[PDB]
Amino acid sequence: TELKIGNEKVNSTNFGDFAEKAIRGINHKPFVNSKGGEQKITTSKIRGILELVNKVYNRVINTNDVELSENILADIAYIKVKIAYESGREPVVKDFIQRTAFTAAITDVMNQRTRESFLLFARYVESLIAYFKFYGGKD
Amino acid sequence: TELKIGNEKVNSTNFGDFAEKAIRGINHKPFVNSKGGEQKITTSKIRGILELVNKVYNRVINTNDVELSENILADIAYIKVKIAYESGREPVVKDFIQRTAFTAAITDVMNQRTRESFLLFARYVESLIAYFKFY
Amino acid sequence: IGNEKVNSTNFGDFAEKAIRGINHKPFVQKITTSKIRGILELVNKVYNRVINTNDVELSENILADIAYIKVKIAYESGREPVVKDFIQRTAFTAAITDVMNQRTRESFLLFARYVESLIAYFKFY
Amino acid sequence: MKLVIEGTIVLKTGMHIGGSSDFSAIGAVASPVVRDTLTRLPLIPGSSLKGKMRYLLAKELNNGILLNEPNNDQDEILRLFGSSEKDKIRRARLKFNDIKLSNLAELETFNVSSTEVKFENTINRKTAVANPRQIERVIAGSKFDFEIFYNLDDIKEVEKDFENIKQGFDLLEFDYLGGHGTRGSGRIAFENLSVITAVGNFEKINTLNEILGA
Amino acid sequence: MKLVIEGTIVLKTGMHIGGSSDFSAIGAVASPVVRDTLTRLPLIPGSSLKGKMRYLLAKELNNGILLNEPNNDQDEILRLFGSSEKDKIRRARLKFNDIKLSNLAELETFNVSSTEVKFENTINRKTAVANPRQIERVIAGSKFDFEIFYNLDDIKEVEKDFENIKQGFDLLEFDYLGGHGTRGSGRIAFENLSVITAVGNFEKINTLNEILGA
Amino acid sequence: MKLVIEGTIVLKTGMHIGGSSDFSAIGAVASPVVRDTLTRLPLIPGSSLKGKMRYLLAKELNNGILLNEPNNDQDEILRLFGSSEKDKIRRARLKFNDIKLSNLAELETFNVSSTEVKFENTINRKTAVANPRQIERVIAGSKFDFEIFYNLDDIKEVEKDFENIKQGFDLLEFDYLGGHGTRGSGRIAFENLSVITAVGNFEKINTLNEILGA
RNA sequence: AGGAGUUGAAGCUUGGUUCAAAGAACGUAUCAAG
RNA sequence: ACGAGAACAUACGUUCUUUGAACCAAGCUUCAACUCC
Repeated sequence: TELKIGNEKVNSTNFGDFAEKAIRGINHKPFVNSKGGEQKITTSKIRGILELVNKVYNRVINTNDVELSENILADIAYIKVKIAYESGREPVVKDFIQRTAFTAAITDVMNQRTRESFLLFARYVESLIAYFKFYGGKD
Repeated sequence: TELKIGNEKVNSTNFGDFAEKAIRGINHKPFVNSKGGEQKITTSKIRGILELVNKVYNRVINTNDVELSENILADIAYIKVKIAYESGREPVVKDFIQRTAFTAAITDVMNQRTRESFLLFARYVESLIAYFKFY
Repeated sequence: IGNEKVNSTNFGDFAEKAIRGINHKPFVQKITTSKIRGILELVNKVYNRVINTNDVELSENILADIAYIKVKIAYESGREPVVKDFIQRTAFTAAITDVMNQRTRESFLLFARYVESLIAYFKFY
Repeated sequence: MKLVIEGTIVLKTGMHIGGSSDFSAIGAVASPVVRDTLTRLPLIPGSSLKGKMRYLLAKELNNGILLNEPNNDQDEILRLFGSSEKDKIRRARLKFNDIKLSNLAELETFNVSSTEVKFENTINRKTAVANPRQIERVIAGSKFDFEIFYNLDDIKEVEKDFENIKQGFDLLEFDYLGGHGTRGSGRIAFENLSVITAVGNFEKINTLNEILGA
Repeated sequence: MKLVIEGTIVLKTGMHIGGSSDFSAIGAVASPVVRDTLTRLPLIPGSSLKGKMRYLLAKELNNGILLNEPNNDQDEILRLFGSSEKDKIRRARLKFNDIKLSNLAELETFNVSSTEVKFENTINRKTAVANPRQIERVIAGSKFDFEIFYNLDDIKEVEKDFENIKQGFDLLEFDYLGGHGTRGSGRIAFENLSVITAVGNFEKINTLNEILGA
Repeated sequence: MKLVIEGTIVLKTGMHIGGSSDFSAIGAVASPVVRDTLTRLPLIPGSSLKGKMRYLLAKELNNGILLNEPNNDQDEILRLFGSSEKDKIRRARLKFNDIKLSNLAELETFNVSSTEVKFENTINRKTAVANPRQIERVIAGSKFDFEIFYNLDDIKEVEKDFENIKQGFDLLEFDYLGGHGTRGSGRIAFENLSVITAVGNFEKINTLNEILGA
């Protein structure tokens, strides 16, 4: 019922606030792609991350037990694999994943293998996408 | 569900962590090429191994049955042969296969001829190359 | 899909067993990596034309091809004694004669995968 | 005497019935299907089946068009599906029930969940841009064992009532049951229909059973 | 009466439709083809067929170009494919269905899977670096036996409705059905086209079957 | 109202195109040719032809240099091949198709197979040790009967668009079609070009065969 | 008189784009009011 | 020999109508069937 990120814990009172602080920390200090200019992650990549979360979120919300089943946890571990893959490809994705700390969140979801932990993670990522579109949208 | 490597097991909640430990074993003590120099395996060799698995993966995730067919498992045996051949090509590929124990996993798949064992093996290979590219 | 005790699955295992049988207690000068590749090249030259065919039976020209590579490996065995021990400890000519008495495309692909596994596991050890 | 109309609804396509119109998430399935929230098993409400049966059956009677209020259309429809007019009220003989999915065991043997997500979009034809759309749908081949209680008010009307009920069941086979039906969803097929008594025994149950089970 | 528009859709090219709802590998297909998830048999959604047919038919009718919403077509298209404009709402005469792959035995007779992977790439125009993608795609020569229900409401308009339906099929023969169509996929054709009654008989059923069987 | 651009691509050289999911034997061909996977007989993808035509038109139009993203080409190219910029999506008036081999009977007359394994290597110039490869390459003198659906939008631009289409047909004569074409492959010849209506009758269609099939 | 040795090597494994829009939001009957 | 007795908040009513998961994109780039005796 309380997910650990760094030295400060996040629960269902702070994930919107933590994701807002993380997104607004991505702005005012963006990532530089070893050239002169800055470069931030685009809409399509973070919608890929959100789609990866939603592929499990569409199944978890219709489940019964408070502890997740093994095929759900298989897909959570494979999400961790996919995020680690796509971050190693492009360094702008690695910066977004490390700063809006994602891998630590999904590992601590995998430790406490409960339904409420994964819902906390999913609403955290949903708020993260929400605040990215809220700040400086290009639509 | 179950896939053995040595006396140490990898299952479908867990393959990312052994992919971590396997690649971080390839790093921090890399291959020596019968010289004083260092050498690590290139991207194209391991991802040719990935495309070797994904020629089978596209016909397994598309299917229904809980037991693998004979055509599919024949191509699994072909994957094992191609592993042996491209191990024989280069010594760096041989030690990559020996440390990140791939022959053990593919023989586990050939022993338990179930659909989910090969799917776990595909998860493990994709995670191996994911943590190769992440470092 | 039987094809003389070696299935569509255990072909590489049989080849690994055969090469490991070669590697300890070998013939006298062990076999090199050029004649065995010549065998590989002739059988895969037949294999390209075979696998781009359309149907599940074999043409007359394909049976001519396996017959002529039989007489070619007969000639090459007649050259050296080490390749005689290689083809003897393998069921190679047995596989060719089974392709003669079976005439099925999947048996040819199984034999081609068997000799490819012979190349691969000779290279591995 | 009260009779029970026992059978099975078999889905030929999606059947997206029901849902809270609240927000679900941002990038996830929107408008989920209705479920029995103790089990969270996908559900056919009896209201949907009753309303669609009444619409089709009252369109086949009053031959052709049905341009009227549902409280007064046709006397057979009125005695089959209830009434609420001021000086003219009679009870419904049919009691529909909330139908739950029954073959979840067979769906677990196929290693598939009981529901899926269909992805849709539209193309705004002036700008030719897309507008995506996720809807939850029950999978095809899902079975729904249903029970409808028939209140046998009068012996002289029961054969015409099950003639009309078989008529409405035949009409639903060529129509959809709920949701986006003209977009390839909702197609059902009734099977294994039978009528059995609640208490005691009915004497002429056979004429009912094989005007309905044929 | 209701009529059933029976026929089949034969593929001349790939026809990649849809998006799962499935996880992806990192060396395999991105955007896999949509499937009937109980059988893992490839499927044409009825929404896709209805939308493409409606767009092409309401492009031919309204001679030239269409730039408006679906509610602003002419009365033939509104009465054929439904409408939702505020007061002049029209129930759809056509009910499409999800179309499963229908000739799987005749695909397995030639010893091939029901779908294929088609390798693509794109090159960056300034750096010449490739960017490969793999799309799952149905194999050509896959047949799709469909059926569409027609709602016979006005007997003096059924001639023009089936003229428009045959017009829409003949336009959709010269256009793709879904997905990557301009880049060489989706080209279909319509065969085995006929119309049958649901229950009963329509009097001029031959003038409808002749206007579709040509 | 569509036009169909019937034609025939005649191979002068090899034209190895595509990636297969075939397992490659190690004494055999690696990276084989793309095939029409029902029979898996040789195939020209429509995406490859569209990509080369858009590239060679976007060189000759905007004469010479090309370093921009494909949505920033000239107006002729976007209105002929399509767009994805947010403000102005252009629906492509062209529709390419996968072109299967047609003259296999003509090849069986000559008693040759439809494709051929070509032997190449690479000499490392330091120690002169080679590095062989085999590529599966279609034989020369093989025909490919194709048809591209021109979607007529307005008759004020159809003359200019077929002049640009014949320009792109001309430009692909002097450049390859796909694969290792800078090293002697992919030389095509567009022979017996024509155009026809799908339904109806284009009144100025006799001028279109003059500017195209000549 | 032909022997050996290379049987493919390297790179990219999807990029960007819209990511639920418009409708209905309870209507009636007793109760009441007249 | 309770401001009590008797009294179903009940009857009627399809979470439904309209909507292509689309649009754009070369399986391609660089390679001598070769060297030695």
